[PDB]
Amino acid sequence: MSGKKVEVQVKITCNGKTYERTYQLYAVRDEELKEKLKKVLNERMDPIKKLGCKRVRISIRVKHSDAAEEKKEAKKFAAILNKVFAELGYNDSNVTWDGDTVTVEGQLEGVDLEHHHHHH
Repeated sequence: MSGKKVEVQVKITCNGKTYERTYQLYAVRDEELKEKLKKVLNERMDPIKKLGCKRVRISIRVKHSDAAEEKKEAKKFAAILNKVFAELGYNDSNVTWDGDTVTVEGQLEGVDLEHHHHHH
């Protein structure tokens, strides 16, 4: 049945206030883990959309199943998170990878309603 378990720590800062929690994601398919990541990301963004934060920074740390596995597993999971980011509306220029941790930055249309529209 189901595959390996990953622990995902999501840390988001808005208005100088940090919301952080570590989650256990146990899935059978890669696709199941992806939608689980989406649910966790939405969960951390739920009170943050109510705040309408002009800009937020999210750092996500992933637990690797073993030490030797880390290099291949980081790249393997990296595809999983990058696909989730692209499925949620985050750009490649908004995602920065550093080892076992990926930091994604973004803005909400709450306080700042002046969305950057393409030049006409």
